[PDB]
Amino acid sequence: GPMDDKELIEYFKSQMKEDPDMASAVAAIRTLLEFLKRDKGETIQGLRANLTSAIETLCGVDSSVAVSSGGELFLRFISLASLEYSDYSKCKKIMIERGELFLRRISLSRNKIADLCHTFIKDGATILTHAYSRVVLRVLEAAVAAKKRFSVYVTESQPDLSGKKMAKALCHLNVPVTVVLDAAVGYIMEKADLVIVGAEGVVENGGIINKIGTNQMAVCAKAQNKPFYVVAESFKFVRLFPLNQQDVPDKFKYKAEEHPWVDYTAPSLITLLFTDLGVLTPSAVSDELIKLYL
Amino acid sequence: GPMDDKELIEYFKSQMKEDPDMASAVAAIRTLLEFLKRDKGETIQGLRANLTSAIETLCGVDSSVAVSSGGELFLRFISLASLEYSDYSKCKKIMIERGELFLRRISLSRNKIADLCHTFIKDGATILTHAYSRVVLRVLEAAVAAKKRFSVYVTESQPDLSGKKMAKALCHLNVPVTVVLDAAVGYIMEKADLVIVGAEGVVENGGIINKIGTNQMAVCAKAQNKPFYVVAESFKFVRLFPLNQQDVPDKFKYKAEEHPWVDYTAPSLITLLFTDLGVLTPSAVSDELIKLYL
Amino acid sequence: GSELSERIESFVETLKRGGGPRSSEEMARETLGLLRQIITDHRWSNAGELMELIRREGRRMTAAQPSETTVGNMVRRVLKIIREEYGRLHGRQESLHKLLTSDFSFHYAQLQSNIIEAINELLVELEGTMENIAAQALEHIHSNEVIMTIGFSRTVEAFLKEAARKRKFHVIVAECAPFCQGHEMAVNLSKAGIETTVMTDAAIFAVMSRVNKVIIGTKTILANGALRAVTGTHTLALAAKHHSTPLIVCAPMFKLSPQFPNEEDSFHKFVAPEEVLPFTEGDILEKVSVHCPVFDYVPPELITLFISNIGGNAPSYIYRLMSELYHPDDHVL
Repeated sequence: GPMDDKELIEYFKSQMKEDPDMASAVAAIRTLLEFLKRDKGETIQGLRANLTSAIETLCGVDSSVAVSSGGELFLRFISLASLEYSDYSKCKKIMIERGELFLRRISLSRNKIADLCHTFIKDGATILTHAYSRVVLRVLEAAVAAKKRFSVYVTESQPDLSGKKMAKALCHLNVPVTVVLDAAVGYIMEKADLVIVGAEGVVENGGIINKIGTNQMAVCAKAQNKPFYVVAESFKFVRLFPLNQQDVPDKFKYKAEEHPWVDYTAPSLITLLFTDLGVLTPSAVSDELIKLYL
Repeated sequence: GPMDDKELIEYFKSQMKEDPDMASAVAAIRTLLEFLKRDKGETIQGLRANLTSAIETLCGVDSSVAVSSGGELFLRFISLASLEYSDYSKCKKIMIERGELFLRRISLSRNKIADLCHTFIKDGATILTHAYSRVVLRVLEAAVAAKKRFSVYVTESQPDLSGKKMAKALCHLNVPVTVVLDAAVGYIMEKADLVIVGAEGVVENGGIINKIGTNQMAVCAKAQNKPFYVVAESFKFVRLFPLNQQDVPDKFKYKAEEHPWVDYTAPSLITLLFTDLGVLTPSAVSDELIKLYL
Repeated sequence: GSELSERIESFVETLKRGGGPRSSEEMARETLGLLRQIITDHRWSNAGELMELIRREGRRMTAAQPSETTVGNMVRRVLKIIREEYGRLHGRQESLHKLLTSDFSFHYAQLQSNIIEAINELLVELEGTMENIAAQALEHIHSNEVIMTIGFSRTVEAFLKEAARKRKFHVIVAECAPFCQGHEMAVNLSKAGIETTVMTDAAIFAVMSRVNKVIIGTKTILANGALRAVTGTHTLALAAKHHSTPLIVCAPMFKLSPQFPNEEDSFHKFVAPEEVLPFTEGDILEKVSVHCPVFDYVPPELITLFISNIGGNAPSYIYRLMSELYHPDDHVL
């Protein structure tokens, strides 16, 4: 049909490359909606199947949790829209309008998270971060714009040195930052006042899926009574319930000796989550997911 | 004097290079004994001052805790020998022979530790180690010689990839081993059954000084109820009482943005210590140090 | 008009200078009455003007005494009531469902009557809060139990007095120094036949190993389930957590504040150092820093159960209750 796999991959990669600030999940949702724009279908069943296959191949392109989260969120949005309108033409118009509004709303979640999270940073505080994260950079920018002075520590993230990139991006706005080894998490924990990390995916029970080194930092902060804050967008709410590290699906661990790319952090190790919905406890994510799915 | 700083450093380096198996502390003690052999002195005060200066120079050569521990142990040995015999001429021969016997015992200490420690590894176990350690390698060699089958996980030890060296040395004797990132200790902790690491220095309260990634590894093992075993020689017992990570002397952290080379692990995070004195609780190190110094 | 202005000024000055309504329920009732008088007497056309007026008045009262969260809670409850009435009379929360599936200028003649009757219903529910909380005492206290309390909480006093009508137990009261109001609680409980012990806060840990559960009151409940309690309550909570002793907070629903613990340096109430170090010390007072915080912050992880007029709840559910009482746009006020 229209826009086969090659065009879908090309559009996804073009959206990712044109705006490096935009997250992978936002680009995936944009690609799915723009696929919805030109489908030339007559039934909602074929539309749902085509969208499912598009999500499958998009997750084949990128093995991140956020892409799958966006795909499931888009499928739920399509089902909710179909629930209200029986005629396919009116349903499609409503889906296009609601998708445009949804894209507008999710394009500005980062600023809302920054405005709601920068208040938790105190003057002269020592902030510990794990790896590169656009949301953490944005909240630190908002805190700097508030005429607040603080120091930041970041790990180097050995697999790909995104910690160095985060350090350069923070030096860009004149923020005193330090780069430490991934093995120096426990050593430097006693100097940090609070820990702020991002998340690639928020699981059902309130835990998070994040870069491979997040669990160590969370456990070390728990052992020293340090607050552990997670900044994450709403579209990263996954209905997954891992029981341990081995229970994480293998499609997210690898291809993104034994070198997993992500790990899971339990809700008991997290103080608060900063989302576009607000400041939440880990118990609120499960309530949101339950409310979404009837 | 009879031996100069330049040739003292040359002898230390040559003794280290000729036998790569011998540890830095053993080489330092051998160099100090050789310095005592050719001193041409007649006063125990000048001998003590010259030995202290030699220990200062040797610790300036390499910034390891074990070298300083060996220096303090040698100073205590000299003080005990002087207490036993008042006359310097009769004391020097006693010091020389006692030092020869001490060298023999500290050479047999590694095999003693391996023999006393290999029994704690079970068939089909998963042993987690942090970086390269000759004592851990010898322990695993003795376990393999006992017709025992087990798997080993090692961390790459990012500042200098000694974990890869340990993995190669373990593959040399056909041991199934895996290499993981320093950020994957918490992820892989649930797979391991017990943890064995080395120690560069054993502090007064039973804690250890080790490579930068040891503390977080011990905390992660504690969070999952995994036994944390430490193999360390007796000549690494030092009367130091670090209250936190910042309390560790700076002469051991650096020269061996910011990158410390060592960290401290509290005795409450350690199950048992395997030394040439036997299997000990962390409380026994303080008793040993108190008994040594009257 | 003039009488309303005098009442508002008197309330603001009483809040600024302390004293006034000792009971938190009395303060909530007075705040609700003041808001009702503001709605009745002041002239407004649509819901927007009324909301702005209420916002200004609530800002003034909150700035008068930031530690008294009951006034701000009442202001936000009235604002939420106004919003609900306007939405019911005009039309037909942030969530993933609302995000996926996609104006107060209009005037209505009967909106004011609906607001007034809703406020009256809220006051009526407020009058019976203490009895509702105390009616659950028997479900949480068994025979020959040991209860630990700190300070003087009227809700906890009613709880224990109701429980003592049918069960025998022991109560330990810690005097919340410097204002040792725990003595009044101890003598009041002893007058009701309950066997009570008086001790200082320094012994809170020491006797904690012989305590079965802890029942305490609070001044404020934060959005994450944290507590603004009397000073020394954080130590009591830590001691209870050390022994896995359950900690029960008997707090009415009107003490819930949609604020978060991000605010600093205004949380605790600092009073004159005379309560801690007397003025008669002399010269040494010139070079000694004396601080007397009245209130303490208790993290939600140290609290086991919240007992309110609607029943028992876990701290992890507090957010949902906070979603049912206050609109997210009124948090800043």
